Amino acid sequence: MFRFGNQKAFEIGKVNIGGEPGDNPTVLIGSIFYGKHKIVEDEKKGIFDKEKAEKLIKEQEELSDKTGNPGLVDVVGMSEEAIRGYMEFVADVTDKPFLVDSAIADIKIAAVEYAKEVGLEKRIIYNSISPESKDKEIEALKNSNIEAAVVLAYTFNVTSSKARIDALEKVLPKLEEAGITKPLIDTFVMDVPSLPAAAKAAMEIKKKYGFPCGSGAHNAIASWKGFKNMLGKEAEKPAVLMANTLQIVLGSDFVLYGPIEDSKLVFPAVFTIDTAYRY
Amino acid sequence: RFGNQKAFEIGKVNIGGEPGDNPTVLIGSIFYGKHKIVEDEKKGIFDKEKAEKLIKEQEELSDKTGNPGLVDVVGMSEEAIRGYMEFVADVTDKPFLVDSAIADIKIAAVEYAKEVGLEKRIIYNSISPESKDKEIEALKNSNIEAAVVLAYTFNVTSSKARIDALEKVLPKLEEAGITKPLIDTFVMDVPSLPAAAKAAMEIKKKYGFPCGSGAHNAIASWKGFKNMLGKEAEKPAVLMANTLQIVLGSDFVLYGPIEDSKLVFPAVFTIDTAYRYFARTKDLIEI
Repeated sequence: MFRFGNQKAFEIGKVNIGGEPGDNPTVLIGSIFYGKHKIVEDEKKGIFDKEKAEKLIKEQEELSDKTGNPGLVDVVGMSEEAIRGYMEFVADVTDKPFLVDSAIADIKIAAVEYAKEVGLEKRIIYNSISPESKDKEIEALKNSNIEAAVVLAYTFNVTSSKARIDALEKVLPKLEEAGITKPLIDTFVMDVPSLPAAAKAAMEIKKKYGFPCGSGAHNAIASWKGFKNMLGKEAEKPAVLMANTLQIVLGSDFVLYGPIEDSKLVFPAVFTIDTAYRY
Repeated sequence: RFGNQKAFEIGKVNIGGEPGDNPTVLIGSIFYGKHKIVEDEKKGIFDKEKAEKLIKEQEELSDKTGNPGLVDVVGMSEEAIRGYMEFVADVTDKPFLVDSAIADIKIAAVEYAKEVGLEKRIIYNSISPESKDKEIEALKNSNIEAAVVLAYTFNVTSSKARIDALEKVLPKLEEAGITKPLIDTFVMDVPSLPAAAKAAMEIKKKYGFPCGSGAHNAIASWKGFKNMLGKEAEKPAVLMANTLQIVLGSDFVLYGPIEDSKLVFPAVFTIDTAYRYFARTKDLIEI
């Protein structure tokens, strides 16, 4: 049977992530307040439709309760002041752990500091730490009780799975320094050709370390030059769903699946794969 | 890639080959049971405009993605399937499948093909360990070369049982003169999805044959699924059941109703495109 052996299931805010195909439910992570999210009126100030945001979060949680696939929120911030208000809102709407997500180190550090101030540290998953992470990111985490982080196995060599393992091994001493004991490895999907390499890296990292592994490909379809021009906008939905679930067919542990609106697509799909492997 | 896979050419459409080399062939059913464009299934009366549109919409997707899009012509009577074949053959030059649960209806499709010269464009769907001798005789007395082989078995979680079913069919193929078999490794329910995929892997290794399946029935029959999640939720579930075997290296999908071409084609195009970058790599074989 499709089992790796000796896999780690980390418990983060009472949610289990990691394990074996079929046996341990895939964790699905939907992003909210992402770039150009239409529920956001002003991304700098972080002004948004709270009714619509709450509904999006609760709709993912309803699907999660039905399938048994844990559903978490990935909170994106484009400014320090925005992400503070987003964190306060999400923490008011749900008890689940959630990710704080920014490409900008200063915004993630501001999220860490806000978690310390209002009392969210052990509910926060830092998204992400990479080989390129700044020392001040590692210091901010070290001076916190945040235990969990996404490790981005970033590499220019997008078709190499070994380059992603190398990237992970560059981050591993940063995790020790920061006190991160529950890493979730984002095996890094940049484009369509990265899809098989990221999946292979997940299998090799699960074999070597047993960490929970996953990725997200909304990205890879959004970056696919000529795709939408040819096939149309609606065609991105099945393409994104496929790119998001290929790694689950190939044994990974979680999906950063992109816009939280897509929960109604990704939960039934992944529920099907998990069920197939379980039985 | 190893170099042992058979890529069959049927009606100038290529099906199969080394994993990642060539586009997945996508096969959508038309005039299936309770298809709403059919007014009378016994007489084969149907909305010709809507049927033509369904076929042409799949072919536009095929022309854009490079995935060959074929029609699976379902018949519920002998007279209906003759008229369906004549319509489909008039609307496209592509090969197409003739499909019925009833042996006599598939035999009538064979006889019609012989009558109007369609034998090189027809794929008989399907031959199984349970096929009647009259089916094998009809094929033997024809120039039809291609058939879907259904690796049918009561043991739905067993991949060895599907290989056994294929090997029961091999001498029927020789007697019928089927030189281009396409192996439907038989998805029954959701738990059979990995067994069918593993069977396809073993068959590709042992024989060179193109392999595939479809899963449309696996979701329809999931007790409690539609009750828990919506009716809409069947579509992403069906997409997965249709694509898991492509992720695991198969060659074609019998994806169900031709209406779903706009769901299956973008998804499979994405897998094929990703795997093309890894064609003939040790990496893809490991993955």
